[PDB]
Amino acid sequence: SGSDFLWPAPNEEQVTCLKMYFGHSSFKPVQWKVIHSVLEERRDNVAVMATGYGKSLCFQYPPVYVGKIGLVISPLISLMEDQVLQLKMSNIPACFLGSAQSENVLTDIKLGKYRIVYVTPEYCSGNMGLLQQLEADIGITLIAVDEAHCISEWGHDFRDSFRKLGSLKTALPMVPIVALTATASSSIREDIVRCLNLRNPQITCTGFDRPNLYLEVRRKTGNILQDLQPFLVKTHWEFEGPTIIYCPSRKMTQQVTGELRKLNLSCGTYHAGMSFSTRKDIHHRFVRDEIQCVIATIAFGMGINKADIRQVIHYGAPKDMESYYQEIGRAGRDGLQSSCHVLWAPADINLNRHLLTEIRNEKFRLYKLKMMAKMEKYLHSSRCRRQIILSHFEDKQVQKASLGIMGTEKCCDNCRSRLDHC
Ligand SMILES: *CCS(=O)(=O)Nc1ccc2[nH]c(=O)n(CCC(=O)N[C@H]3CCN(C(=O)Cc4ccc(C)cc4F)C[C@H]3C(=O)N[C@H](CC3CCCCC3)C(=O)NC)c2c1
Ligand SMILES: [Zn+2]
Repeated sequence: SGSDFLWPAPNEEQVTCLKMYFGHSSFKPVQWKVIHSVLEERRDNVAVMATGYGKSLCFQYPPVYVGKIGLVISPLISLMEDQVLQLKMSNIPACFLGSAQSENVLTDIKLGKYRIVYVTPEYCSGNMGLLQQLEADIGITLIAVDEAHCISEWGHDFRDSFRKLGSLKTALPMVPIVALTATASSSIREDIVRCLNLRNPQITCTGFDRPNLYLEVRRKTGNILQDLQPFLVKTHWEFEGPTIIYCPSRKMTQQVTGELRKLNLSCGTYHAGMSFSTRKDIHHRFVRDEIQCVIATIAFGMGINKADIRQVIHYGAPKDMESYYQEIGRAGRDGLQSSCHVLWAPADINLNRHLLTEIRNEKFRLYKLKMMAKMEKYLHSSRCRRQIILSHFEDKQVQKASLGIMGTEKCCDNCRSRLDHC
């Protein structure tokens, strides 16, 4: 909560604002990433949130914190009016601006008395000069475009009223745009970036429970082949399916690869010491199944994009929950059943607090120590693995919306253990 597991850390005024105006004790990680990128980098965002829950804070918090104006563009009239009501209940001045609004409300908006102004895309397109005046006189913290996938002619819910939003960025090039959508289509996402003319946006995709990922944590034996043989099938050996093994160091990547090659397994390594071309080559041979297993040290699994990854193994404790989340999310993109196993020991590199002693920035040292503790608590836990992840990353509505995976044999090792004999 507060500033605990977030870097850069929210400052005390930011936490106070969150408590006082939104009634929350913590930012979720994606919410902080959006908010911070807006406040400090003035950066465009595309935020895909699978359920739609949790997006409001991303565009409401920044203008409230800095005391300026946020514009929210949406076609969902009744929901916008609802949100205006809720804001005013929290002492946040907000209004829904349209043609029928009085010149006194318009003057109040020009005077900066409203933190959050909701408009339809049609009104917005008809009143660009007003928006520019608000930017010149007060400063627009961000423009939020909800239902942003509606700008795409390739999607099923295109609205003509969204086309003209392409001019926001040319009329207001310094104002960040936060485009929000629930649609998990990569091409719709690219279309949003293109049609809104966003500039190097931060792109985030969150809000999933990933029902086809089975989660398990096992202790290491200390013998690499003894540890990995359960993931192999014999008669010669091979992996059960395409596999990524994440290792915390290049030395361990080389050790693991050497051991697996003793069994003539088709492997490739993948780390930052390689040329961009060499890593592309390994990625391509993995995609076409010339290699069955990639052993990698690259953070987040960046660049390992393959539809049918059936197994992810973390060989050693992961670095922290954010890297773990990104790295196992690489699995099972085709929707078929996959498994994500961590093999760990308390002596693992990513749990060695002595490696943090020399950090000079006190706030960063605390962040790294908190992230180690949180990772270790996950690995040692008896609780549902998926519930731990969703509680850390998602707000409570997302967790409650999850249906049909948690508590079943397909969810995780701890859920399985609570169904079997205990
Ligand atoms: C959502 C985009 S999409 O168009 O639907 N396509 C998609 C689907 C699946 C993917 N797997 C991937 O590796 N990638 C590429 C990178 C991502 O977009 N990663 C996303 C989605 C996958 N993911 C998870 O499933 C994590 C996960 C694991 C276990 C459970 C129980 C739930 C769960 F969600 C990871 C996720 C991701 O890494 N998100 C990044 C942003 C967050 C990082 C952590 C801190 C908060 C922000 C991100 O968007 N990075 C670019 C896809 C693509
Ligand atoms: Zn579970």
